[PDB]
Amino acid sequence: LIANQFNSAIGKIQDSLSSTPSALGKLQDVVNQNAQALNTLVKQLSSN
Amino acid sequence: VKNKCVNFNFNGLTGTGVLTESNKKFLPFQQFGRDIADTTDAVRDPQTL
Ligand SMILES: *[C@@H]1O[C@H](CO)[C@@H](O)[C@H](O)[C@H]1NC(C)=O
Repeated sequence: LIANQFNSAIGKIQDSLSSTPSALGKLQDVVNQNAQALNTLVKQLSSN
Repeated sequence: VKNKCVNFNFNGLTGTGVLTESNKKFLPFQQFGRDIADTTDAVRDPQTL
């Protein structure tokens, strides 16, 4: 019973990760923040 | 001159870089392109289009 529960939990974890494009938001926020900071730094060159 | 690091002055657009043949397709009124961060990345030659 414990082995079956463990296997089912692992399968459900994979399914939850696959079918939810918001679980990994913590890394996505860091990537977006770095990219946006670089974009703002570059765009600051076009100011008099 | 292409494929070399050379200055350019294309219709008042001045800069330094390497000019290569591109696969982009400007509309027949645009003179030069830009990137997402407002950086010059492509130019239409005024004598060969
Ligand atoms: C005059 O302009 C046309 C259009 O750009 C170009 O094809 C032609 O070569 C020009 N004449 C020159 C550069 O002698």
